Amino acid sequence: HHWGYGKHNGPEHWHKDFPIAKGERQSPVDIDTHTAKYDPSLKPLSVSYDQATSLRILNNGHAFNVEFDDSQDKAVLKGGPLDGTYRLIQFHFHWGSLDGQGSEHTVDKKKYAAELHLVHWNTKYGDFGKAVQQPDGLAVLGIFLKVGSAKPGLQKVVDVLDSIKTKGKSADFTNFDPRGLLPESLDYWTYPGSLTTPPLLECVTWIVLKEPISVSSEQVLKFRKLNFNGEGEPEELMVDNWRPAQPLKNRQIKASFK
Ligand SMILES: [N]S(=O)(=O)[C][C][C][C][C]C123[B@@]45[B@]67[B@]89[C@]1%10B81%11B698B746B814B562B%10%1143
Ligand SMILES: [N]S(=O)(=O)[C][C][C][C][C]C123[B@]45[B@]67[B@@]89[C@@]1%10B81%11B698B746B814B562B%10%1143
Ligand SMILES: [Zn+2]
Repeated sequence: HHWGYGKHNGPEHWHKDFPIAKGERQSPVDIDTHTAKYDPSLKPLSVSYDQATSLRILNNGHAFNVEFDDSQDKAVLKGGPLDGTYRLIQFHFHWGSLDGQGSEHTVDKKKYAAELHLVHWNTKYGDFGKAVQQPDGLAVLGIFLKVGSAKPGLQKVVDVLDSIKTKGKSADFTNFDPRGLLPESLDYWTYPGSLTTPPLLECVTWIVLKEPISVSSEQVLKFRKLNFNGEGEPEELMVDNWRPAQPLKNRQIKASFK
C-alpha cells in the first residue's frame, strides 16, 4: 500500500494498517545465543539448488527480488526443522546506510551490514499465495552479510543493479546460481515467526545461519545506490530497509549446533 522505511511510513507506523504487527510471532528477533538451546533432534539443513532457474530481478520499491521459476520441483529446502519440501521462489536483501546496521535479525544485539533472505514455500499448499495463509507455509533462510572480502558469487547481482535503479524496473536475470551466496557452514538457529514486511503474516519458519558471508565494501555500496522512488521522482536512496527486532514473546529459539 503506502508503507515503507521512512520516518513517516516506517516500521513504527505499520501496525495501523497491519495490526498483526503487534502479534505473538513477529519477526525479526534478537537471537540471544546463550539462551538458544541446542536441539539434538534438529536435522542438517538440506539445500538443493543444483537445478535452480533464476529468471528476473525486480526493484519493487522496498528491495530487489531475484525471482525463480517455481513451476517444477527444482530448488528446494528440506530437513533442518522442516517437515516436507519447500520450493525457492525468490531472494532479496535488507541493508543499511552504514556498515554498522542493516540486518533484521541481530545476534546478541549485534547488527550486521545486511541480511539475505531466501524465500521458500511449502509444496503441500500448491502455490505461494495459499502457503502464506498457513502457519507452516514458508521457510525463509536468512544469511548475514559482513563487510570484508568480496563474495564472488554476488557480483553478477551487483552488476545488474544499475539497470533496475528505480521502483518498478525489472531485468532478465537468468542462470544465476544462488549456491554462490551461501557460507561454508549450514549451522543454524530456528524459530517460528513472520514476514518482516507488510502484511507481516505469521507463516514463516525462520532458519538463520550462524556463519555470515563476507561481501566487499564496494558490493554493499552498490546496493546503496538503488532508489526507493520511481523514475522521474525525487531521489530517495534505498538504504535502511530493515525492520528492527520485535518482542520474542512466548517463543524458543533452537540451535542446530553445540
Ligand atoms: N522479508 S521476508 O520476511 O523474507 C519476506 C518474505 C516474502 C514475502 C512476499 C510477499 B509477496 B505476495 B504475499 C507475501 B505478501 B503478498 B506480496 B506480499 B509480498 B508479501
Ligand atoms: N500503516 S502504514 O501502511 O505504514 C501507512 C502509514 C501512513 C502513510 C502516509 C504517508 B504516505 B508516504 B509517507 C507518509 B508521508 B508519504 B505519503 B505521505 B503519505 B504520508
Ligand atoms: Zn526479507
